[PDB]
Amino acid sequence: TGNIGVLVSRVTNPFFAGLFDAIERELHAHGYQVMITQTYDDPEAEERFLKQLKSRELDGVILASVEAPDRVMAVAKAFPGRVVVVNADVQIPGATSLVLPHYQATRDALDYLFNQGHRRFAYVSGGTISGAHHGQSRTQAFLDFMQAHQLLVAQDLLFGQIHTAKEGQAVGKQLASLAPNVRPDAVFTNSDEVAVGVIDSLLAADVKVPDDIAVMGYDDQPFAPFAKIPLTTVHQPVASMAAAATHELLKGLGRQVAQLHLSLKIRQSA
Amino acid sequence: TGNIGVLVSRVTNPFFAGLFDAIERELHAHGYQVMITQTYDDPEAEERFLKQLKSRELDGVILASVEAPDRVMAVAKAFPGRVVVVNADVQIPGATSLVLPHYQATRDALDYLFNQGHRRFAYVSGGTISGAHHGQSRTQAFLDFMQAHQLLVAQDLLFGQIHTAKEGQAVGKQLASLAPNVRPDAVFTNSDEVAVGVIDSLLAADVKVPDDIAVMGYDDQPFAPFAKIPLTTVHQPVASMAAAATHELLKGLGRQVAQLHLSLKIRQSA
Ligand SMILES: OC[C@H]1O[C@H](O)[C@H](O)[C@@H](O)[C@@H]1O
Ligand SMILES: OC[C@H]1O[C@H](O)[C@H](O)[C@@H](O)[C@@H]1O
Ligand code: NA
Ligand code: NA
Repeated sequence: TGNIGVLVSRVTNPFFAGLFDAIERELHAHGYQVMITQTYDDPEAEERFLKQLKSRELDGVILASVEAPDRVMAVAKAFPGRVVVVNADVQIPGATSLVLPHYQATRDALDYLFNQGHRRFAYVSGGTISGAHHGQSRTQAFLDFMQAHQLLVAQDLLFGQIHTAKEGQAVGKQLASLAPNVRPDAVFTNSDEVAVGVIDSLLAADVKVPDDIAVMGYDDQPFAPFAKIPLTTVHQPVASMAAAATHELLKGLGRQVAQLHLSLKIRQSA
Repeated sequence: TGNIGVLVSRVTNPFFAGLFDAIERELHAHGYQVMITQTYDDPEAEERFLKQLKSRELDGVILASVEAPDRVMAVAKAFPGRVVVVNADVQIPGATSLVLPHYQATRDALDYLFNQGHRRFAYVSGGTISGAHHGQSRTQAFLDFMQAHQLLVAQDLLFGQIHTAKEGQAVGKQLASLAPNVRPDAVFTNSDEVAVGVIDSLLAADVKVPDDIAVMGYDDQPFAPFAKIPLTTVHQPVASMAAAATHELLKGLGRQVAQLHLSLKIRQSA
């Protein structure tokens, strides 16, 4: 039982830190040493990481972020059993791949919001909304939801490449600046980090959350229940997906014998 | 420019995630691939990590946590220039070692608290307070502070091996249960994660923060300003220490030519 690598976009995303920790504690119990690398969505960083498996510095890898599916596929095909993909919204031929139903969860969270009476929506993504991006199952869910309710998408309430709390503060400060009649009723943040920042800037401006603007998180990160306005959010089953990924890897490695729900978490912010 | 390892106790500690990120972005700019491993304070995990340098799978290492100084020293002496230690409250012969003045910062934060009128103190540590532990410069500062003001240490208000928000919730629930006359006036948490959990349980019990119990954080983690009661805390200079550590490593590697304050951050919780 040797070295395993985990690949994520950003370790300071508490979702990824928590996924890594759950994977690492189980793999460690099985005798492996686990290391994490972050890409910041750079395909070159993904390539470089995969060279560690190609050169057999690692026995196996778990990818929780994917930039170049075709590159990952070629590695997986060359290293059968040694590449596992988890929660990257992609199935990679040659790699056991776990996909969670983010389109469904996003539609369900948006329906929740519509059912509370919200009609003017702001939508935030970590990707560039106009092109292919991380989180596009969610962007499609958003567009399908708006179409299903014949709601006009306001382009001025779409925010792309927003990842951190500090970026969310800037979004929230802009939304708080808006006249009541053009301000959104609700913000779909795609991230609890972003949500905390959005909410902080709204409250700084005496904008009421949720009464003036409801804020929907994503992930149910550790701080979510502890936030100033405890976050309503989409809960990802971090421990369960970690256990699943870990088992798939250990099975592929020949270590283990053969033998995941998103949920809406309602608190105060929406 | 090759592979660098970073060693920390726990990646889900936002202090460590943030330190890693700052190191990694600078090293990445210099052409290195950086990986992080966590120990959960297990000396065997530290040993295993150091084998990666001994076997030259890594070019260099940065340790932000140390379990067995003498073991780290032997490696550093065998691999001159390749082992850097940062913020581990230890100087390791053979490794450039950066120490921050946590005893001073702790005395200063406690003096702050005494000056606000607090007299009955609870003290929380991530270590086992009775023996040698991570954070003992801080424990000594606490005991010296109490002695300097002739304050009796209440053993029942000392909490060891407390690391996470969930553990802090349990501490806070116990403190909130206390009759006003035996309840502390102030809690020194040693961690912003712990502080958020303590405060949440106090507020759940209608204990006022800071009026009934003041809560002092440690680190100034990303969520600190965003907490329900924004944290008064000891700010660690994450970006500066990362840059320093990175430079010391790159100098030792022959890549770079030759060429840190803690501060009290006052917000609302104390
Ligand atoms: O934390 C926000 C998001 O970050 C990453 O994109 C993860 O892959 C996604 O699952 C998570 O929702
Ligand atoms: O996050 C709480 C503490 O965790 C670790 O012990 C770090 O070494 C220390 O610097 C930090 O204050
Ligand atoms: Na409203
Ligand atoms: Na008081």
